[PDB]
Amino acid sequence: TDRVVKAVPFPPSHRLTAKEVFDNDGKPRVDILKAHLMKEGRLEESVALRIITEGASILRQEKNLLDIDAPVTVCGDIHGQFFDLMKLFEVGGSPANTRYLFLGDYVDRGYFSIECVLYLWALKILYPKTLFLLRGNHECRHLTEYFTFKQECKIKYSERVYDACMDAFDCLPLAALMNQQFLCVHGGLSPEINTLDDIRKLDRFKEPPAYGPMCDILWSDPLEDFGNEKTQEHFTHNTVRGCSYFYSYPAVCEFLQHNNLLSILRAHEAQDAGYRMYRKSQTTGFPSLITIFSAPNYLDVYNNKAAVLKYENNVMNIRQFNCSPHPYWLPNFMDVFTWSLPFVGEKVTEMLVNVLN
Amino acid sequence: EPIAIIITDTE
Amino acid sequence: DADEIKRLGKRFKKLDLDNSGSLSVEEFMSLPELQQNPLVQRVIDIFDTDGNGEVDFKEFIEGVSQFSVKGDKEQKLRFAFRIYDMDKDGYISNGELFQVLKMMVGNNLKDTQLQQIVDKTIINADKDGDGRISFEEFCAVVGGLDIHKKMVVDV
Ligand SMILES: [Ca+2]
Ligand SMILES: [Ca+2]
Ligand SMILES: [Ca+2]
Ligand SMILES: [Ca+2]
Ligand SMILES: [Fe+3]
Ligand SMILES: [Zn+2]
Repeated sequence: TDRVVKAVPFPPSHRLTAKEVFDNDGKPRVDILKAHLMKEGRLEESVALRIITEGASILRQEKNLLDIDAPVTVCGDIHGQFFDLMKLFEVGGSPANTRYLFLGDYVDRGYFSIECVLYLWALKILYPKTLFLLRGNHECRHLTEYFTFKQECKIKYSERVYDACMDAFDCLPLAALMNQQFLCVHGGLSPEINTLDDIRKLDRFKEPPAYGPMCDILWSDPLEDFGNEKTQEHFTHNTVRGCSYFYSYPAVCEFLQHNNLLSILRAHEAQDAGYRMYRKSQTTGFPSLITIFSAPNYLDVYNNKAAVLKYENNVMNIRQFNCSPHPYWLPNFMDVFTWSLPFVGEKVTEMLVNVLN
Repeated sequence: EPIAIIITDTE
Repeated sequence: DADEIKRLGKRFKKLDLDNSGSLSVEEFMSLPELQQNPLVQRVIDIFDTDGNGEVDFKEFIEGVSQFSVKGDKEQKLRFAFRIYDMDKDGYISNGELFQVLKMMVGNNLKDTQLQQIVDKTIINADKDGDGRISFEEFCAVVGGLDIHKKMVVDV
């Protein structure tokens, strides 16, 4: 054909069918899915729907607060960076033999959010007892409508795929207790959550509210000066996020000793190194809080490393990795006609005006 | 019993 | 048009520097307001119905009459399609769409980036699976843009 840049591979136009994706035992073929999605292939829409809703029925049966054994690989934000998610699985271990816990923010910002969701939901269907997914602040209607996810679904699939995702996101658990030692959440603590029972009591099956404990678990952050406070305030309103709170070092230590925990493992803030360890608890000598962030070269500009945490009896191995190549997309998943046509219109008309004048 | 942290790159 | 042709005739003779009876690319490029317009070479090629490289008077008339106020939506969409269909066969191919976009974007995209977004636009718009874009497929994609409204000249 007359295709100019031959070296560039061409996405497949064939859309994967139900028999290609699911074998006759009901198990997704994740290898086949991985290869197709890496090529910017699509599923038939009914097949994407089946993955989304079958994942959601597994999520719906899980508790608000998950009980997760060591060893486990704990991952922070992904934000639609599907090609880095492929590398993450190499760094962290095969889901076939590694327990995983993801801490939310699978979608928005990166242009491959639906591929991340289809892949992780497929993995959840295949490994229901060893792969765990928490809710992040982006996994809701309000943010995906303002950021890119709703538009991504409209252009790649349809709004039914979007609506099914929104129902699936409502079923995501809010928190995990890992190795009976760590509380894992996307954002952090609430002035209304003093015990683990306070998490178990929540009704999670809804759009996150604008305030309250569910909001706080997904949205709160440590103080900028966490550990080095001169504000004896445990929870101060989070003016950067516009909701929820900043929590202080004494707030965290209070929660930890009250509940006999070692640390809070959370995500939600980008880190140059892919992780950050905060001030040690004096009772234990271990960081009171750790942020993990798993999106390398975030937004294609931060130039950060990503990391995951591989926790195993008596050792926290933090494993860093760098970004991988990914395909180009115009803003808002615009096609080249929509992008260029107004300019074409004005430039032809302008030519003729100058010729006729 | 203070657990150890080991940080390595993969890349 | 009777006197509209006569007025176009005036501007035509003024543009035809070497009085050949036809307008060369060089003769359009003599107007300084066109020198930085990356679509001039596409418009000339479209007006140049016989492919000889120059615009004769009949070619000039019929080209300019595509931009009248009376012209309906479909007619303007046709002209816009012709912009992309370099070989005039009725189908916008991957290579054509790349080359025409390249004229407009310049150095703002790498070749690999431009090729990737060309491929994706074609896959999304290609209802009949031939890897090319027909006029019907084109209208389905750009239908809601109202660009016909902004393709008018008082002749
Ligand atoms: Ca001449
Ligand atoms: Ca000619
Ligand atoms: Ca053609
Ligand atoms: Ca076609
Ligand atoms: Fe995030
Ligand atoms: Zn977040």
